[PDB]
Parts: sequence; C-alpha cells; structure tokens
Amino acid sequence: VKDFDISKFLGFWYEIAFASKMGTPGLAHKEEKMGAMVVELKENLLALTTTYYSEDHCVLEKVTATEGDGPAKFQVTRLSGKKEVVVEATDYLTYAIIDITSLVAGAVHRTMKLYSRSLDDNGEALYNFRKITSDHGFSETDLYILKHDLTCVKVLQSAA
Amino acid sequence: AVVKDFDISKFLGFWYEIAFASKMGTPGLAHKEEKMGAMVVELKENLLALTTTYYSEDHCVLEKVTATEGDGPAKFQVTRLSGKKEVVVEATDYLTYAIIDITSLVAGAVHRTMKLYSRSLDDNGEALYNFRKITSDHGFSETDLYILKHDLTCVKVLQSAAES
Ligand SMILES: CC1=C(/C=C/C(C)=C/C=C/C(C)=C/C(=O)O)C(C)(C)CCC1
Ligand SMILES: CC1=C(/C=C/C(C)=C/C=C/C(C)=C/C(=O)O)C(C)(C)CCC1
Repeated sequence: VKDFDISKFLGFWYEIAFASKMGTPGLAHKEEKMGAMVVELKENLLALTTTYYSEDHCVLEKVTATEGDGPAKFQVTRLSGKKEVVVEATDYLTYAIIDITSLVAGAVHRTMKLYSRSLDDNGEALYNFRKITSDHGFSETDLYILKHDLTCVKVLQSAA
Repeated sequence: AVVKDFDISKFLGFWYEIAFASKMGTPGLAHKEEKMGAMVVELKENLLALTTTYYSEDHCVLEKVTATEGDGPAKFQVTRLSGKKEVVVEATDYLTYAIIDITSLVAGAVHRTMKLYSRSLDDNGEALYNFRKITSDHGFSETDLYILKHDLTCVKVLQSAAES
C-alpha cells in the first residue's frame, strides 16, 4: 500500500485466517481458537498486543514495532530476532492482509494473515486472501480459517 | 430441480467434500480433529451407489448408500433407517465443483445442510466464494460454515477401497 495512514488501523482486529508453510500444528492440536490484535500508537512506536491459541493455551504477546522505510512496512526487533511485517492489501475500512517474515533464532518463517474489524461477512476479504497467498507461493493446503471459538478474544478484550 | 440441464454422466467418480453448512449442533464438523471427507458416485442402473468416508471420532467410516431420482433433474432421494433425505443440486459449473442442498429427516430434525463437493484440493477459491454467497442467502451465518481440514486419512482409505 503506498498511501497508508495508521490512524485508520488503530484498535481491535480479529484474526480470521493465516497461511503458513510450517504447520506443526501451531494454532490447534485439537481445536483452533480465533486470534485477535490490538494496535496502539505509543510514543511514535506501534505498541501491539496479540492473542492466539498455542498447544492447550491462549498466548498473549505484547510487542513494539518501529516504522521501516515508509509506507506500510514495519519491523519488530526481538532479541536479535527480527520480524518484517508489510501490509499487502486493505480496503482501509473492514480488513487488512499482512505479510510477516520472521527470524526466530536462525529459523526463517514466512506467514500471511487476514485481520478484520468484524467476525461476520468476511467472504470478499477471504477470496482476496486466497488470490494473494497463491501469488506468494502458498497453496490451499497452507491456509487455516480460524474456528469461531472466542476464549482468547475475550481474554484480550478484558485487558492485555 | 435447481440446476435444470443436469446429467449425472458428468458427475461420476471421485469427489472431495471441501466445506459444509449446518446450524448450531456442535462439533458437527468432526468431533476433535477435522479430517477431509469424500465421496465416490457410481451409476448402477436406476440407482446411484454412493460410498462416503467421514471421521466418526474413533475411526474413518466408509458408508455405502443408494440414491434414486425424485422428479426434476438435479433431485435425488436417499432413504436410510435413520430417516429420508432430499438432496438437490443448487449449483455447478459442470466441470470442477457442485453445491448440494440436503433436507434430512433423521428421526425429527427438520434440518438442512449444504455441502460443497470438488473435484480437486487446490484452486477452490471461486467455488468457496459461491458457497459462501448461496449459504448466506439460505439462512446460514459464517459461523455455520465448516471449511474441512486437509487431513486426508479417511480419504485415502476411500480412494484405496475404490481403487483396489
Ligand atoms: C494486524 C494489523 C496490522 C499489524 C501490525 C503488526 C505490527 C503486525 C505484526 C504481526 C506479527 C509480529 C505476527 C507474528 O509474529 O505472528 C496493521 C497495523 C499493519 C494494520 C491493521 C491490522
Ligand atoms: C456430491 C455430489 C453429488 C451428490 C449426490 C448425493 C446423493 C449426495 C448425498 C449426500 C448425503 C446423503 C449426505 C449426508 O447425509 O451427509 C452429485 C451426484 C449430485 C453431484 C456430484 C457431487
């Protein structure tokens, strides 16, 4: 996305689907639980709190992202384990498809996800996710549509 | 029928179950573990012999069953000791997929289930898109759709029982 403006993406986002190779497984173992994300802007850094299911438990991760050479490219430096997240597509109103490249201590991981402001009528967004991820080298076998168990969402709604 | 220039000749053989809708229931789907479902369609004479596999938690079940035509082209009737089923073909491109509507009678649940069959395991994009639109205007929420997990353990048992 060239013309990007983060004021528009602040807040609570529901993780609808992900694609991973890768697955182982993671997420879930058984049963899958849905994930979610909170985007805040904290002192010119993007402060982020995600939740997701991981072998028997709902993980909560709080992270910081610094903007990386314009537009919709962000970078998360973990203990010298980088992640690179790019906004691939967005209609600026209901959904955003994200591309994550992470280096988890040697291991490279290439993830794509579909976030949505809503748990309902995500069909157009889902169809675009399937076109874009096949374009990025993922097959149908690599896409996971999250089951609508909300336990983790609810945990994140409450606080952190 | 709902599609009206249907010929079963076009639909014989192997099909994967890609998604279903049930209300819501739871868981449903399946339970745990989702295991991919599938079907073999055989034309005996005056009868459609169908053999299905699905995960009934402890194992993959192969179930063989018969269907007869029930006036109007795309409509079939299958009777089981559990109840009768009216299945109708709602949509098809005649080449890669079919969306089926099942009105069931299993001892009292006047329920419907819609299922998406496909010829293939990839490039189901447009079929899935359609399926979401049709299930939507038939009373189903996104919550009621079940996109099947690509675990193929039952499927390979179906393929192989039919293969050899
Ligand atoms: C969801 C989302 C966004 C994501 C931002 C970041 C920073 C995502 C990081 C993801 C990681 C780091 C995932 C992982 O490791 O699984 C932005 C604000 C672009 C647009 C609105 C929706
Ligand atoms: C899949 C499929 C077809 C299905 C036929 C029948 C007879 C389905 C019965 C389903 C039941 C009886 C399901 C259940 O109870 O879950 C036909 C040949 C129309 C078109 C090609 C794909």
